[PDB]
Amino acid sequence: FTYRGVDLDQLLDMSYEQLMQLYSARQRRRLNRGLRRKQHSLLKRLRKAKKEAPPMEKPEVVKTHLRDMIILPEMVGSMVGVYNGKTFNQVEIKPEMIGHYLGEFSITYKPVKHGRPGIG
Amino acid sequence: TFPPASVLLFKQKSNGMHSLIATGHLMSVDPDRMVIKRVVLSGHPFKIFTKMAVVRYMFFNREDVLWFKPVELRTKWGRRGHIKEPLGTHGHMKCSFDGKLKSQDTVLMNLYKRVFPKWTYDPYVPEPVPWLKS
Amino acid sequence: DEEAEAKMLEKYKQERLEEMFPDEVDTPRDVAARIRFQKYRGLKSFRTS
Amino acid sequence: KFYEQYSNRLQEVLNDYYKEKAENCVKLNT
Amino acid sequence: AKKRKKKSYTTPKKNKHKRKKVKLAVLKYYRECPSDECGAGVFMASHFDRHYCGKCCLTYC
RNA sequence: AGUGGAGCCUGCGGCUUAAUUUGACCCGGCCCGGACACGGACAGGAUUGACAGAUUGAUAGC
Ligand SMILES: [Zn+2]
Repeated sequence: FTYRGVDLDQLLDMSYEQLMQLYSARQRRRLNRGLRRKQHSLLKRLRKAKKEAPPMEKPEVVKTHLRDMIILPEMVGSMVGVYNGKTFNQVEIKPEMIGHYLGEFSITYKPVKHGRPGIG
Repeated sequence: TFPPASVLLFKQKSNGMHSLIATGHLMSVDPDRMVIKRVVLSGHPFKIFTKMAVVRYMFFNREDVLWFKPVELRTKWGRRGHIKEPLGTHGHMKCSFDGKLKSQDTVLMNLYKRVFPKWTYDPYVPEPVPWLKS
Repeated sequence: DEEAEAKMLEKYKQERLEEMFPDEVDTPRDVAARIRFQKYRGLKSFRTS
Repeated sequence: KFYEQYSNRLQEVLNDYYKEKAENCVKLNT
Repeated sequence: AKKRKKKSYTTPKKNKHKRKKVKLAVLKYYRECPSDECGAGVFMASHFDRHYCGKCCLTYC
């Protein structure tokens, strides 16, 4: 696995001011604006859940309402459930979801399967 | 029994007193006479627009409304309408009516099933005590 | 002894309730109405349906 | 009684307010 | 007019939280607050590390 | 000059939906909701207010 030609271990060692040379434009604008209190709260919650877990076992899920959250490369391996307005969806953070928001992993609408039309 | 025949209905009161509760006569014998028990379910129309309302407290699931969709709803003040859609996950429903409903009003529908008598016939009947007022 | 009188006053209350409101049943919140009223149906007209 | 009727601490609260107002987004912690 | 049935539907609201009652807490007083107004009368409550005020909320170490 | 044909956009029906608000809606969660009478508790505190830390989706001294 590699992301812009960078291996994940270097990404784990990749400094915060120099990840602003590596993401897309929207992600870099967000991290230059900085994360608010709730996103760091989720970060600390995920770090606690990953740290306080058996090594052979997947970590315990963390439920959240945060969909504005951008996936940092620290989170790979954490097991996160995210609300879509009605139901939590349980998702594993993969290596290939560094450049993605959480909210696009829980779809907030159901696909349209058209029924027979009424009187129009 | 072939009519004409008198009919008396008594109740076992207490300590052997048969209290006469009812009287009449025997009409024609048939098990073809349908007896229909009615249940009337009532709900409160709490969002009233013109000729359409949103009603609650009458069902409590989403598919409860879908099961009893084909039944016509009526109204305590004489209106007549029907269910369109359930909106909430709970039993909230959209109902279209003939005229505009009052906020004071009540929606209700009737459900029907044929009820049959219980086989509980026994020819033995206790001898009464002599009767007296209570 | 008093349980018979309790059912007596209950029957009094049920009789007074089924003349103010002739056949009204509060739908149960715990049992689904399609199951508790499973054998029931709606007639368009009690005369002609 | 009815008809006859008619600093350092503020600076500490100020700096606590400024700390919390900077703490809604810190942008630095890793 | 036409009257409504008034459904019952009992829902138990009895289990509501009440804060714990400390009985005769005047035993443990006998730090004094050197404040502008609440001096010489008010006792100055103890944590595990630091004592906090119950009237003016001053900050110490 | 066009529109009606075409791609896109918007409106109204219709269709899906938990909701697709309407000529504000949906999914969860904390809080409390009268007087008066009766029965308890209260000065051997009724109850308010409260800095820090832990909570659940929320910096909930509710
Ligand atoms: Zn204080």
